[PDB]
Parts: sequence; C-alpha cells; structure tokens
Amino acid sequence: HTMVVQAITFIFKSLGLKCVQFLPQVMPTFLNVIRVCDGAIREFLFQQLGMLVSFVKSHIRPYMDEIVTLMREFWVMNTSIQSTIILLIEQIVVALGGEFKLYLPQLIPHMLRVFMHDNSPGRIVSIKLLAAIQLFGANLDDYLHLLLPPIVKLFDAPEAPLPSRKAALETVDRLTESLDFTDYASRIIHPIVRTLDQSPELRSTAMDTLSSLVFQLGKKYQIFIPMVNKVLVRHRINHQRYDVLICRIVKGYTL
Amino acid sequence: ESQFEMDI
Amino acid sequence: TVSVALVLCLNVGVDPPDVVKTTPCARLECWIDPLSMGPQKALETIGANLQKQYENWQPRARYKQSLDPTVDEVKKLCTSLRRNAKEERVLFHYNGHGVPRPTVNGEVWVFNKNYTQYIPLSIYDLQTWMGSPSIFVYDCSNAGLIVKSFKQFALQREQELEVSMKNCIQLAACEATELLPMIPDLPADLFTSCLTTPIKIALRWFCMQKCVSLVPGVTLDLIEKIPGRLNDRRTPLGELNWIFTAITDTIAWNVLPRDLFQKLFRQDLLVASLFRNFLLAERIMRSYNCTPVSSPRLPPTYMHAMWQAWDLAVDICLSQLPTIIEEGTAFRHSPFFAEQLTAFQVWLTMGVENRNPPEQLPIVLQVLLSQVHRLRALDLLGRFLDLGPWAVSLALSVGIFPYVLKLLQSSARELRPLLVFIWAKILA
Amino acid sequence: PQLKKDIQDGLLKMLSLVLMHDVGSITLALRTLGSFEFELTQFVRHCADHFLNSEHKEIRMEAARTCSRLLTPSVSQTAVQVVADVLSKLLVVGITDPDPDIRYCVLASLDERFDAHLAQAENLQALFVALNDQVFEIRELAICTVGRLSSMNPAFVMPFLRKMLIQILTELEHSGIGRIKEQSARMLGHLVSNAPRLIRPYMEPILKALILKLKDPNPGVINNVLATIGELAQVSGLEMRKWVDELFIIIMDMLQDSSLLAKRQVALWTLGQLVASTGYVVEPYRKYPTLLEVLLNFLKTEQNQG
Repeated sequence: HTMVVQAITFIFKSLGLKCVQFLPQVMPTFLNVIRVCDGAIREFLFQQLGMLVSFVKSHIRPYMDEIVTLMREFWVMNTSIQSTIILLIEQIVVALGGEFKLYLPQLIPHMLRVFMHDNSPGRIVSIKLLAAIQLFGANLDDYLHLLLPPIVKLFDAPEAPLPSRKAALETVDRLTESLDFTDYASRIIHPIVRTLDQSPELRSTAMDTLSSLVFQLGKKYQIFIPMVNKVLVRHRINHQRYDVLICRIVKGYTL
Repeated sequence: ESQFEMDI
Repeated sequence: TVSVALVLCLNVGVDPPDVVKTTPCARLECWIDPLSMGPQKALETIGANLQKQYENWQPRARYKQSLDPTVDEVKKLCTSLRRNAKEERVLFHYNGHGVPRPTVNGEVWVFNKNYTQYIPLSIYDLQTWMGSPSIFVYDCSNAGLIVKSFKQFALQREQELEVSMKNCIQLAACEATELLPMIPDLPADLFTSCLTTPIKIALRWFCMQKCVSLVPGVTLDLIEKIPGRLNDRRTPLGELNWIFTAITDTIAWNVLPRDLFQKLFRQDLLVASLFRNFLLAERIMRSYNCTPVSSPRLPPTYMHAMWQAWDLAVDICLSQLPTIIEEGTAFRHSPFFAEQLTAFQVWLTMGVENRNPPEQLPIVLQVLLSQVHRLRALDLLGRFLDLGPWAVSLALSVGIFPYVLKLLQSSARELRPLLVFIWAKILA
Repeated sequence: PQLKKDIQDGLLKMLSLVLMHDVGSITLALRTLGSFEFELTQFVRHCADHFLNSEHKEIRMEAARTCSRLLTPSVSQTAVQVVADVLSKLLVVGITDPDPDIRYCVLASLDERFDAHLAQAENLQALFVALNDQVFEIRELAICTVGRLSSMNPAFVMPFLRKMLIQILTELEHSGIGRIKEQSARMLGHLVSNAPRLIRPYMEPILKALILKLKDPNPGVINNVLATIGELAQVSGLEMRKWVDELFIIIMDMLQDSSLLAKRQVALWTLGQLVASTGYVVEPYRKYPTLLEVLLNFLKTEQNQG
C-alpha cells in the first residue's frame, strides 16, 4: 500500500496542480479503496487524501460530495479517526473558499454528538474539533445557533477539565472578533459568568474572551456589567483590555 | 438637488 | 467627474500561465462569453456592453476606451483625461484579465498577444499623470493587491510632494491576500457586474445560496427574465430598485458618518450608485473569501438589521414573480414603504425628544418622490417637525429639505398648504 | 374594614421607613405593600435593588413580581419610564440569576399596557434578546409578546419573525432528537399561533416541513408536530383543503394505531379541527368508511371521559 500510494502522492506532489491530468483516472479508484480498505490503513489513506486536498484544493470540487459522505459514515469518535477527520475538515475549509457552507450542515449533527458524549480529560477529540470550529470563521453565520449550546456545556459543567475549559473560551474569543455575537451574547456570557467564580485557572482566560465580546457590545454590554463584574470581584481578576473597555463604555467615550 | 425622479 | 477611462486588458480570453483553473471556470464578461468568439468580437462586444452599462449611469460623461493598451495609448488617454478634468475627479476602470495576473508594479500584458510580450508599466506613472482627483474600479482576480499598490504609490506621490492622494475613491473586488474563488455561478467580472445590475445579481445569489423554501416556484430562469426598466414600478425591477436604494441610503445615513455620507451619496450620482451597490455587493461577497476593499472609512453597513427587510422585500416580490413573467400578472406594490412609515409614526407616538432620532428619515426622503406615499410621508413630517428644534435641523441634515423644496415647484394647489406648512417648519 | 383607613396609613408610616432605612425588612415591605390595600413609587424603585441582595428563591420571585405590580399604580409616560427602567433591571437580574422561574416571573410581569413602550425598536430589541435564552417558557412568553407587537410594528418585527421561523426550522431539521426537539416544535407552534399574518403567505412550506416529520419514521415530537398542524388548520381555514386527504390519512393511521402512541386525544381533536376549519365535514365517512366504527368504538374502549 504505502509503496504504491505514497509514490502516486509523491508524483502528485511533484506535479502539484498538474496532477489534475491524472485525477479523473486515479481519484475515483482511490476513493473506492477508502471505502473498501481496513480502517487502520483507511486513516492513513484519509491523511493522504488530505495531502491531495492541500495539493489541489478547488480541482477536487466534483469529488467533495463523496469525500464528505466517506467522512460522515466512519465518524465514530475514535481518537485517531476523529483527528484525521478534523484534519480533513480543516483542509476542506481551506480548499472550499466559498462552498464549505454547503457541506457544514452535513457535519453539524455529527459534531453535536461529539461534545455531549465524550467526558475524557481534555481529549484531542473535543479540543481539536473546537480548533476546527475556530477555523470556520464566517461560515458559521447561519449555523452557530446549532453548535453553540453543546460548546457552552463543555465549560459550563462544574468538573470540566482545564483543556475543555480554556477551549470553548479561547474559541469564543477567536470567533468573536470576526462574528457578531449580539444575538448569542446572553447564552455566551451568562454560563461564562457561572464559571468565573470557579477554579482560578480561568481567571484571565474567560475575561480575555469577555473583552472581545465587550468591544462588540459597547452600550449593549450594560446588561452584562452587573452580572460579570459582581462575580469577577469575588476573586482578584483583572484584564487591561477589559478594564479600559468598561471605562470607555461607562464614560460613553470609545475613541 | 434631487437624486431621483419626482412627481412634480 | 467629467470623463471616464475604460481600460481593456483582454488577451482574447487567453488564460495566464500562473493559474490552473477547473473545467467550469469559463466565466463570462459583461454577460458575454468571449471564448465563443474571435478577437474582432471577443474584444469589441465587451466594450459595447461596458459603454451601454455605464451610459446607463451617466450618459453625459466623456467616455474614452483603450483596447490593448500598449504604451502610448495609456499616456494619451490619461493625459486627455487630465486635460478635461484638471480639477475634477477622473473615473478609471480595470479588469486585470488576460495573461499573467496584475502585479505590484502595474504592468500590462497586451503588447503583441503573448505571455512574454509584456510591458513594464508603473502605477507611479499613472499617478503622476492623474495629478487631479480620481476614482478607481478594480475588478481583478487580485484587486486588493492592486488597491494596496495604488495606495502605496499615491502615498509615495503625497510624500514626494510634501517632502490624487487624499482625494481618491477606490472600490475593488477582493483583498490582496484573497484571490477571487473559482465559483462557476459568478461572472468573471464580478465587481463590474455587481455594481452594474445589482438587482438581478443579488436575486440570483440569494436564490442559489439562501436555501429556503419561503419563495417556492422561483428559479434563476425567472430572475433572468424579470421585466422592467428599474423605474417602471408596474414590474418587480422598479419596485426592487426603489426599495433597495431606500434601504441602502437609510442604513448608510444611520451608520456612516455625515462627513462622508453627505459627499459620497449626494455630490455625485455615479459615486452614490457605486457605493450603494458596493455595500449590497459587500453583504453578498463577505459570505466567501472575497473580502471587499474600499478607500473611505466606512463602517460595515452589512451588519445592520434593516438589511433583513431587504430579504422581505425580495420574499414578497419574488412570490409574485412566476406569474408576473409567465402569466404577465401586474405587480402588486410592496408594503415596505407603508410599514416603514408606520415605524416612523411609532417613533413619533413614543413622544420622546431625545431617544435616538428616527431611522426612517431617509426613507421619507425617498418617499417624497411619488404622490401615492408622499402624502403619508408629508403628514408624518408635519407631525415630526412639531417636536423640538433638532427635528427641524435633522430634516435639513438628512436631505429631506432639498426634496421638499423641489416639491414646492409643483402646481398642486390642493397639496401646497401641507407642503408650505412642512417647509416653513424645515427652514426654521 | 372600619379601621383600614387608619391601619394602612399607620403601616405606611412604618413601611416607607422600612423601604428607606435591611434586605429582609425591605423584602417584607415590598411583599406587604403589594399584597395589601394601600394607596412609595420612588421607594420601590430603589428597593428593586435592595431585595436582590438575598439568596432565597421565593424572595426573588415574589419581590420581583411585587415591585412590578407596585411600580404601575396609575399608564403615564413617567410611569412608563420608571417601569421600563426597573423591569429592564429585573431582566438584567434574570441573566444574573440562573433560576428559570425567576426569569419567567420577571418576563410575565410585563403588562400589556406597556406595549406602546415596546413598539419602539430600542425596546423591542430587549424582547428579541429575551428570545435568546435556554428555557422554553421564557421564549414562549417572548414569542407571544412579540407576535402581539406584530399588530403595531411590522417594519421592526417582520424580519425578527422570519429569522425565528428559519432558525426554528433549521434546528428541527438539524439539531437531532431530544427534549430540545420537542421544545422546538412547540416553539414553532407558538410562533404560528402568534403569527398568522406571516404563516398564511408561507403555509405550503411550513406545512410540507410539518408533514415530513410525521412521515419520517418519537412520542411528543410527533405530538407537538400534530398539534401544530391542527393549529395551522385553525389559522389557515380553507387553504389546506388540498392537503386534507393526506392529513386525514396520516391522522387516521395514527388513531388506528393509537394503542402505540401518546395523546390519541390530540389526533382526534386534530381531525375535528381539520374538518371543521377546512370544510371536509361529510366526505370522509364515504371516502374513509372505517371512521364510523372508530368514533363509536372509541366511546366503548377509551375510559377517559375527557
């Protein structure tokens, strides 16, 4: 297997986009092998399919339906297949400049079951999927209302592992700068405030996330101030961006 | 003055 | 604006060597597919539709074309444009089509119809020639790169003069770091098209992408066959044009600062058209990796909630469309303007002087055009202007004052008492 | 009664002081000023903050509702402003407070006389934010209030309603199965009952979406969809006459297999509403004779007289 496939991959790498001359001949069979081969080498084939995706991007557009179908069928939350599928998702997001939104809803009901099943101590299954969700960016305009509740429930729990806590708080911060969360502001900030008085490990982190939200909410953030600050003062928690933004908001001077 | 047509 | 330059860098549809495009990447230009015709028509009909499409904006402007600009045609064109418009702005177009993509220098590749027969032109040369103010439309695969290059070279000119820039407008397809994606549904001249027929283009984009069943029976065939002249309100095109312009101006007045809004949208027809269409196209184009770019400091108008009403104006109108086209059914006027005037009356009914002022004053501005809703708008203005003195001054700031002043040139003596009442309050 | 004109007056000269001065005493003053026959607003406006400094659920609920009742005695624009301030502050207490019932009580405190205050978008945005919550009942109150405001503020509320419809359909088609799916079907039903003006234009899409749910295979979810179909029949009237055949076939298939499903009462009531609103009153016993047994046999098998 690896003696043949890698060589083809190497040739395709050496060809780069020029390998499109062979893809109508090779890729239909290659995908077929992925459906028929054993799982252990199926993951390696998925990784090499990801390599080809990175190589060519838009030119495997007619094959993307079968690619997504193959990914969805074998999605069983195994750590190896989960990491491989997430790598494929990230690569396909890179490849699909403006068509990932036509494949995201195919993945949502298979993602919603990941967060609300796993309870491992910060396994890569949840964390790397959260990183993938960060990578989506503007594609989440019509779908965040679906994915937000389980993501929230990851840190909202009292015994959430620290990787599961910082993740879904750094994730919110990274998505916050590019997405408007005014509609989602309550459902985001309230469960965050539920955890501000929990373990010190998040004192800066959540507050940093809140800082981004603060910059977007401004005057609207005067529904969250009495909730957020009255829990923040329970411990010694500060964040310079948050402090200057709140001073600007209460002063009415955000310039 | 006006940027559109007006019933005048 | 005086004069317009139409610079056609068309290598008769020949692809560049620095790309490898998928099979459904034979994207048309100006609703014309040059790949089905030879040089005499593949280069000519595109210019013909450009001329028609831009005469539809301003037929008065001194349109000048340059097909296959090599060296001296560029210099003669921009020198003539400088001579005609020594103080006023000069509009200037791009396509960046043909063989290798636009570069930072500002080269063209249309010397003798070859990959290697290129010309090392410079942006600095054009900026030196365009000593007067300028407007630029960059419809290119890497238009943001060209925008960044032009900003840097205009900055270089400004630095050289200090040790035309600062009176320049720029609109472009995408960002320098984001090439135009290989979407077959889009025409190749995306940023020329969207600023040219925004109505049908937005309708097509939403019909393809807004995967909703709210408007059954409507397909792109109907969208390509909508009757109307963009002013004949008996058809969907006129109503949609009016509503879209009203929505865009309202959101811009609410969001954009007055220093830029009161000059871009008021002091030139074409600048207003391009910026309105640019904000709508920005709302369309943000959905994929085609980040638009612009010169003035304009906040993101697409985020504003009133754009949702745009969809409603579509959702109602397209619901009638299958029988408007197929069965010739007469269009039924949309409730958009009545609803927004009711919203204005709601704000009046709140009876508070120092809430945020009414958002619908631009809607009133564009409703004073035609009697059928101008009457309601004038009654609402009579109610509004009895508020504190701010209500008067804002009526002058919005631009309602010139429209009511113009309405006081009619002979409708039955309407003149209301108009004089309102105008007496606006001038106070 | 004879001493009330004195006693209450005396109580006021205590209660006012207790309102000024203490969380327990101020809570008592609020609870007993609202419940009783009194005839203070400025004091309650600041005690709205004072009763909050407590950890008791009943205090929070009853004192919030009592401050809501007390701050609307007579409403005028000053009263509108005061009530809006305090009720917005209590909605902020809602997000501070993870308790569902406290938030529901605060939202249900909104009397209809303040609808004009909610007519403005600056105040309708608060309700649209109230929709953005995790509890079913809060969102139900928000949908009802917003749909009521639909009579006044179409320019502000029509896109809100359309967005909520699209979001709820997307959630039903994508969010999987669970308690949240049942809550979502109920949300769509509430939106339909409160927004007949939008659903009637879009009856065919929503009806197809509702039909597909039942034709897919989940008790409760099917029940919510079925009740929503009946409510749509009530709203739509004669528009569904073309679909009455398939709808009656589906519902009668359910009723024949009622031993395997929950709330057969809902299916029977749905047939009643469907035929009463669409005008198919006498075709089915010819088209579908078996019903003549069932409606009679149901009276000799089911033991619930309701």
